[PDB]
Amino acid sequence: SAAVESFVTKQLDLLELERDAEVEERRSWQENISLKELQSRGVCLLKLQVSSQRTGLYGRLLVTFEPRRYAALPSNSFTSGDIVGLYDAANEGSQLATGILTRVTQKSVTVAFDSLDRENSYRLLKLANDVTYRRLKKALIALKKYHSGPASSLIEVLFGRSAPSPASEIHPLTFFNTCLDTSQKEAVLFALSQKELAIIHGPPGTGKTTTVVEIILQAVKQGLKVLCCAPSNIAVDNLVERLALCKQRILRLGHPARLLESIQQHSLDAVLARSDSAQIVADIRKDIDQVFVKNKKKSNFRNEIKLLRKELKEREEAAMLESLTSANVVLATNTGASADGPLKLLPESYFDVVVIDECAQALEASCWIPLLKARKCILAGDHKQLPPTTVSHKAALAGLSLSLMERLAEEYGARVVRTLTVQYRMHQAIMRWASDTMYLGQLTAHSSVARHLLRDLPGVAATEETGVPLLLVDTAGCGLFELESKGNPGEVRLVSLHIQALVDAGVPARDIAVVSPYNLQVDLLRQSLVHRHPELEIKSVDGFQGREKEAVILSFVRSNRKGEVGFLAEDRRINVAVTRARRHVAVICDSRTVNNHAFLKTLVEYFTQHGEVRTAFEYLDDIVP
Repeated sequence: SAAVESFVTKQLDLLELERDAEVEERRSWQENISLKELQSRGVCLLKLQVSSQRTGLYGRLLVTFEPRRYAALPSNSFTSGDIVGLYDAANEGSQLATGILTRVTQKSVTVAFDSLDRENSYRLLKLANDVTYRRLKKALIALKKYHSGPASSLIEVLFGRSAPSPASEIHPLTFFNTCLDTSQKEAVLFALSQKELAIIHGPPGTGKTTTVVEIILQAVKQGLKVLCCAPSNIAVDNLVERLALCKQRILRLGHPARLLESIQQHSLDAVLARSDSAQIVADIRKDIDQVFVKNKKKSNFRNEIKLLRKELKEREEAAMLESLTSANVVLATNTGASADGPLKLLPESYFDVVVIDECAQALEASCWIPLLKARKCILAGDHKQLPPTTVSHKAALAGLSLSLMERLAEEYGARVVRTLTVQYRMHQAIMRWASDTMYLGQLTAHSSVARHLLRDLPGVAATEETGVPLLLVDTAGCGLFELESKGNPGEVRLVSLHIQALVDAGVPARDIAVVSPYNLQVDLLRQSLVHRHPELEIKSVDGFQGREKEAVILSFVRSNRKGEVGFLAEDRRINVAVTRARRHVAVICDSRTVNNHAFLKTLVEYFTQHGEVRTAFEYLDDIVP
């Protein structure tokens, strides 16, 4: 109650810092930045046209927006759950309303609300997510004001006040998944045995989610109820897909970010909509069928929806509690799992185990939403990769960067953590660098990826580039300096030349990824490359978490006189960056600058030991020393 009080007040502060930081952050973008290229960044959509408007789940009015009669949407970072602002072109730039994405396709976008004409011209503006802030702030007060309950023991252990209780005796397991390596079989067994806290640690390519799934299947098999969460939609949807293939009884507190049919089937609205209610849409219709007769001009109408509203509620809450009550696993992003959301309906002490996947990517405040809905939690992910992102760096340092899983791991180590060790992605030479610098040399390469090269690929010819798994082309000391975020047009030309090398040898662009730490380098690189290789992904490290290509090319950007790298000195980002690659990783960088940081120095020292190393002088002829 003390360690709790302080942690909490500390957090509540770190938040308004963030919230204030994010808010002002957006004000500037909305200020000194045109509507036209805000969209260019994928953070506003225009100009849009109403395609449909139907009252949906809860009283909420679901409006669907598509590009005016042209037709797919301009690429964007809109995702289910986002907060969105609605404007009219012919209106006074005044904000008409605020909403929530429920479904974002390549050529449509759906917002829930709580007038609108089928003839344009609407705008859509990504805004701070005040709901998340409001929820986080509350699971935080709810924690500090926690009583005597199932969650009691977990909390002691979590806050050091007590210690991981002795692990129940291991009652032999039959594995649903038959192809599990020994490393995973033990993580599973261990995890079921804890009666408090378990953490499974999954380095790049080791099959974490596969092991999270087995663990979940085993807990359903013991007849336990599981609330399973992650910080991202995408993490949640991958679990949904997996569990679904394993014919499990699940319910995702929607909505999905991935559009796969398999996954759309299992979200709340499509669970309810699968009987036994054709009635509840006859309430929806009934009132969205009267906002029709709304335009007569007018009140006393209000009392009539007030009525249909309260009936929809009572009916919806019932079919909900049912669908909830009969699933063995309820799935939600950490936020979705909130105490106001659908879960309010369940009787406390309903769930036994909370599972949180990609915990190392989630900020601890978010984890305390589901975490106190059960007596036992199971954390999974890799705290040696990217931590939760923030806007207020000064807040991050303050401890917002510190996820639940990471602290508990450094804290408890093997009293609680099991780490997977066999990886199925990288050539041994790529693995070995990450193994040793990040994962204590414990990683091992499954025989199906160890040894694999680009020349092994169908249609790919054998080349000085295709037959090597490691390549460094070094910019020291070729006057290929950075700019004045950061950019480096010298590097941009080297990576295009080496892209051309691979593509010309037969490697399809769709198998390659260009990646850079810096947003402006990405921008610089898209500019020079997209028309040349339309299928080639070009992203920042942070926009490539969890991804994987046969070949990855990296651009370090930092090359200067004062020998500075910066944020480039976040090793986990480099770790993530090197580990996306399967058969081939090329690094374009300035030795002379990069070496002034130890982690980076040993990275390039590695490439020098193993794999090939070239100088820019071999690529560029107009180069002046």
